[PDB]
Amino acid sequence: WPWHEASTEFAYEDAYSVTIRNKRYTAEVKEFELLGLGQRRERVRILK
Amino acid sequence: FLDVEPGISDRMSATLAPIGNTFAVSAFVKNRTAVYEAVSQRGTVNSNGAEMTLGFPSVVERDYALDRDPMVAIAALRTGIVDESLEARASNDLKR
Amino acid sequence: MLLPVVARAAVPAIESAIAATPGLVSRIAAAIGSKVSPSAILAAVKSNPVVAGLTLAQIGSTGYDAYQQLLENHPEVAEMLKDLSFKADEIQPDFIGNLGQYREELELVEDAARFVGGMSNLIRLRQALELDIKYYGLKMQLNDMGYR
Amino acid sequence: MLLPVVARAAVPAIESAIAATPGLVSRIAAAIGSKVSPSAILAAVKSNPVVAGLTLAQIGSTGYDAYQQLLENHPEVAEMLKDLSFKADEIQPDFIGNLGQYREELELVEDAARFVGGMSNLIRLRQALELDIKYYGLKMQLNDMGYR
Amino acid sequence: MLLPVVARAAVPAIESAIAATPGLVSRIAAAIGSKVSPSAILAAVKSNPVVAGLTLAQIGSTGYDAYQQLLENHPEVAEMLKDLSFKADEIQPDFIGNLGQYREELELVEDAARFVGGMSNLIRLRQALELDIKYYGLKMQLNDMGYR
Amino acid sequence: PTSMKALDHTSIASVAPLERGSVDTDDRNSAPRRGANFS
Amino acid sequence: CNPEIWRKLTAYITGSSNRAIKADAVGKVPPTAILEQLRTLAPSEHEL
Repeated sequence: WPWHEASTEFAYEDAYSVTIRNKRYTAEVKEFELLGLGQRRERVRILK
Repeated sequence: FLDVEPGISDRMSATLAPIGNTFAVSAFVKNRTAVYEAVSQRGTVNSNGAEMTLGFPSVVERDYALDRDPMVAIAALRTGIVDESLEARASNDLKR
Repeated sequence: MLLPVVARAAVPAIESAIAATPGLVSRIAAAIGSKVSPSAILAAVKSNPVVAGLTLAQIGSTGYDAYQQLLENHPEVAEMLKDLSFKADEIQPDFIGNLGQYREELELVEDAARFVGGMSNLIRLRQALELDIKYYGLKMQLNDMGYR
Repeated sequence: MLLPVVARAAVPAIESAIAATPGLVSRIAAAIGSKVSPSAILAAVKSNPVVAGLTLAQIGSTGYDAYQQLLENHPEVAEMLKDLSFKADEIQPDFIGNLGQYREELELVEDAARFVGGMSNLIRLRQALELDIKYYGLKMQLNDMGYR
Repeated sequence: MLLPVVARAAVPAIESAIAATPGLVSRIAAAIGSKVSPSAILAAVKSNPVVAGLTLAQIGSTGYDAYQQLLENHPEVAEMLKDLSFKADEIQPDFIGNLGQYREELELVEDAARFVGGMSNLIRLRQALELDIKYYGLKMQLNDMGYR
Repeated sequence: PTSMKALDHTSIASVAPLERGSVDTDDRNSAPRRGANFS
Repeated sequence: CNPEIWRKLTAYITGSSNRAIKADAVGKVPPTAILEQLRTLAPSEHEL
């Protein structure tokens, strides 16, 4: 059936930032590194 | 073809299984009644009598499924009438 | 406080503007409301980045690069400077209301409409606030005598 | 020791201000506490970045770029430099009584703000009610013709 | 050898200083230990960054930017160049006896600091007690209105 | 990105010692001491 | 010998001045908070 609109893509970007000893440190993060997936991929989709 | 993927499904399910025990619907209305019992401290002859609140996730879910805002029919339940600026299928999905 | 990276480009620009012309005193007195001395408004710019964005938006000779730099550096002042940077475009005499000039005003009207409800509801509330004070007293006295 | 990146911007500006006027030299010698000679106060500037920031605050025309670049590259000096750099912003005799009269007004402003949304929503709604009625008629005409 | 980023700013600096005055050539030939010809000292500068920093220390007006740029690009030369370029300051005769009168009093300052908190906390407390009383009234009035 | 600036400006409930001292000593480092000469 | 204090800082740490609390709607307040308001209600100069 039309699977397309009853699901969305699977992608998320975020960042953490903290000032330690008056030095600002920033760590970016993607969606696949949190699942422990080595290969990044666009072909997955999550049902809503 | 839609190929199912285990692993990722199990990770998301294992995260959601503690979240479902701490966002139960029967533990929101007790907070509602505790808040409204605490802040009243009066007799309800005044303040325009009693008031009623009602929340229907089976309607919010259908608006999410149809990619509609759940907070546009709720704004229309006060005054009853709908707006003719939108199209015919939007008017139908609002009126149903 | 103000960011030093944008302050190094923002302070000498308005300093050169004040040294070029003294006619901006009425502008910085009416738009900001600060004290009339040139040191108090400069301290106000150095203290408040919203006041800094107002002083970069009040002129367009040399401060446009500093205004875009402050817009790229501090995104939280963007909507507030967009709100305070509003001049009601008077009229274009033709029929075609192109979105090169009127898009902000029609978007602002439609944002107020998304708040209120119907377009006729917005016009009705506009008129009800336009009305005289005495109609409120008339409605109150009819509701006091026992009618509703 | 002061960084070379700060020193390149700090030392020739101080030297240029001293060559422009020597009346600032006794002023900064009394403010910092060094010998009155330019060589001695320059040794103090090169030795201590707190003294460098104090000198770049005492000379105010040309030292703003060097002051903000020192504030960029030495972030740890900022609190102590702000503690040492303090002047009493002089208060007006009528300010507290003039302030006490506005409680009647600010409470109404904040209550209307809570009813509308944010202060940005209140400013945009006030601009929408201040905007002309021709725009309401024009947007009704576009909605009748089909433009949402 | 010497980095070209350093050399492009150092070589025309030393050559322009020689073209401005020739009496510094014998001075840097005696200080570094090269032949008194400008080709020899310039080849020494291009060959050795320690010799380059010694020349850029012997000429001081037109060579400060090049010296600080060499100090940026060559971190390994800094301690050796500071050890070679060292002149002991002269001491006043009365300095240590004048310092011995203050031991009774820096101890008083430290005993105040151990009670108050930081040295910065002592400075800010002394400023707050030196501050005018209308600011205390303004604090009490803003808390009286319901602002914190 | 999710901002944490509103969550950042907090305060910890301060509570006094029984004995004072050791206040400004937070960030100090003297040089390492040497050993005696050996023979 | 003061009855107002033992009412005010039970109103704070129970959340209700006049009405009873049910056995299920029981929350948690850390002792640092009750110390910080006890400092205001019953003042002294000795933390101990």
